[PDB]
Amino acid sequence: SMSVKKPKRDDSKDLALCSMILTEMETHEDAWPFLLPVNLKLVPGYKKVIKKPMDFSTIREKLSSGQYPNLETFALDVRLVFDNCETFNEDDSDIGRAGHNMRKYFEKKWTDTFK
Ligand SMILES: CC(=O)NCCc1ccccc1
Repeated sequence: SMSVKKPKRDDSKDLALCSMILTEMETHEDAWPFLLPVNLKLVPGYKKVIKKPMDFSTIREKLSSGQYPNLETFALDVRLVFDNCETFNEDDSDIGRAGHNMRKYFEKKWTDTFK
């Protein structure tokens, strides 16, 4: 409340640490379905079904241009990539498996880096 503040968690390194995590996901061998936006002209039903498309290159752009107010907004966009993947792809597909693998990879890096 007014003039009563919890101790301040140090967030000064967050931008650099998120960039590092993003780099590791970009270089994962299973990253290939997620490196660029899905082509909305060539993929049947993707535009109508997937309300908020997201991919690693778009995250990298937003991160580099100060469009994430904080580390949670960044994690939300990473998770959106894999939530979109699950919605549109069968679990028993190369891309479906890639999504599950990358989500697991991300959440471990997330925990170890910030929690
Ligand atoms: C990342 C992602 O979901 N890409 C599209 C999956 C896809 C499925 C079927 C045909 C073409 C494309």
